[PDB]
Amino acid sequence: TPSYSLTPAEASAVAELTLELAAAYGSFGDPVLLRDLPRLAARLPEGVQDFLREFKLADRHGHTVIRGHDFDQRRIGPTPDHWRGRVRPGPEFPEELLLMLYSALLGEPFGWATQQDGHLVHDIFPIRSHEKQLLTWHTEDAFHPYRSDYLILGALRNPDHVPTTVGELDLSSLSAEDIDVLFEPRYHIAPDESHLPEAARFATIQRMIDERPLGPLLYGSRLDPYMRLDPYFTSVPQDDTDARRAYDALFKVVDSGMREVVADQGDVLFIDNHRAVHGRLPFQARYDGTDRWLKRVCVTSDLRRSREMRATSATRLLG
Amino acid sequence: TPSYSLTPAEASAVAELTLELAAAYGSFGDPVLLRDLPRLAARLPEGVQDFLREFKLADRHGHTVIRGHDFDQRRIGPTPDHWRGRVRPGPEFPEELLLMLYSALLGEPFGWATQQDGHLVHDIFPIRSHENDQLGMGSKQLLTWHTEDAFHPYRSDYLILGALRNPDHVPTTVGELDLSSLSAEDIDVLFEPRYHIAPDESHLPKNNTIATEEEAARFATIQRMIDERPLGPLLYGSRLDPYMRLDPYFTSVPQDDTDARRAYDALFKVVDSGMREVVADQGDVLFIDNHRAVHGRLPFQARYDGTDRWLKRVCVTSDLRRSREMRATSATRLLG
Ligand SMILES: [Fe+3]
Repeated sequence: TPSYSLTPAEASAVAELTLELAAAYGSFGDPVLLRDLPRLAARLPEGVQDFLREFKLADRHGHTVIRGHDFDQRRIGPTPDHWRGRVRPGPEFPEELLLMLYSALLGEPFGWATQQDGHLVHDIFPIRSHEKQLLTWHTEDAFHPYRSDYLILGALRNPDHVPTTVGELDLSSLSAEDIDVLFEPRYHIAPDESHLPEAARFATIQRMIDERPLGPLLYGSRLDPYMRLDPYFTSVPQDDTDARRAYDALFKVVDSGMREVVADQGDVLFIDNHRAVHGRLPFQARYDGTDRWLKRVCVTSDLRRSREMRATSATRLLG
Repeated sequence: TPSYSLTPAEASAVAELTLELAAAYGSFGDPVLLRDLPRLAARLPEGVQDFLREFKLADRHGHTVIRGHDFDQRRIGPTPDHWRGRVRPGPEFPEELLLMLYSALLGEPFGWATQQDGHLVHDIFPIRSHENDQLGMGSKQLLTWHTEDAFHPYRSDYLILGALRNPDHVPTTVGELDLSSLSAEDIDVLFEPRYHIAPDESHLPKNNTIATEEEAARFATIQRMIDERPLGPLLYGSRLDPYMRLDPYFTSVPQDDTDARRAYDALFKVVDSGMREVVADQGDVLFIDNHRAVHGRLPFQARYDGTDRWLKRVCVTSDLRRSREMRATSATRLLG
């Protein structure tokens, strides 16, 4: 699994640009910043731009890491208690812009209007409110047609080196019979809540909600398939024994191949949501302000494909 | 409808940059060039970058034109007699690079394996043996307006057309949807899966091979579109400002569906009357949104003497991996 370790000169250049930008624009609420994102990402060190582009175009790896960023722990400040009510942007603005810059290189930043006030940059930290743990891995929003194409995970801090799980598909473990079956529309994948704590917009998912259609788990090339796998929300008709058998074998190949990948401070982990499932590992949280803190941006390759679920042309928020 | 006029200064920098990249890269066969494209595009004048980014993001206009490029006629040379058997890249390599830089700003360049040997930038000039054809390389026959590859799920999102020369100012026809000209009932019908769109014959899995497991699976989706003949909408996206897919020649309105026939006739009439003649003169680069505009071309008499109208064409996709099932490898930008 390829990775890129920045030089101090690269790390410094990245840090500098990140601060120059964090002072030129007020927030992501500025339309001009979202507009300038690709031009702005072009000022990043060439080696970093080239590394990401090769990852994008190779379409071979489920994840990659850019390591060795300079995240100013003094400036960033303590790990917050909650995301809500908290005024944006904070002192970690520079780090969020970086993740936004990387997103502009892979495609387009987008978010969920009902997820974290619809912030384009997501917070990942321990909260006592939302506090025998099961080890679950998944494709992000596997049911959704407009699910992320990439996930960007930038580690602001991870003092106890708490790993992220990430698993890819090994095709040589599956039979040609199972592969073909998985390519066919024989599986139900349930939606997810995120409700509470415009006629044509909401009535779009009402095909997946009312009718409940069957889709495939593998797609794309049959020699090197993409996948949509969330075992918790996956259903197979009882009478379809071939699909149940093939889904079982797919689960077993993916579960047994799960890797543990640590996003340490200064790392940015890139996950291909079509080639890799991922998950979280349970950990003891301190709540003092020194806890593990990651930021998260969802990337869509095709902004316009989700138009019908978006309030206007301009907004990058779905729902 | 917005356009961007280059200053002679901007046109000079663009030209210089294209010459520079033409010298530094071998051809479009070099995978480093395709990789470098967007970073390279960031070296274009900033105005142009802002203009195109605003077009892309606005998602409102069906077309735009960047006018006033310096296309050196002496360097470019005679309009070729055929695309087959040319040294590649030719002397017009700087212009082809330009359209590829532009496509990287809008999305990713891609091509069709069957089309002109899979060249990502392809030619639009008269070929004598193609005189009676209703195609791009024709001349005498009217190229009637349409959405490009209306049937295809992985059809172009955008089209980039650069005019190397147009001595007789032969216009490209382009038409958009005026939604206010249609009744709310008609729009609702056009939004529903009530229409059959036929594939162009170059897309038929029985036309191109096929034979062996790997290639059969590469046309499995098209094959089941042909076998099942699913009905689909002609208008999609937002009901307040919809995307369209309209190729009159390949559209079948089921005979029994009287509401669909009324709404289709309504939609056709609106688009046909709104048709605009847009002249892509020398140094003009035409951008067409394949989801908001149809396009065609008026008939013209060719000369076949090396002085004929010559355009370069790039197809742009917003999502290269969406068409992965139809591409031989992960790296290839050729469908089929
Ligand atoms: Fe997740």
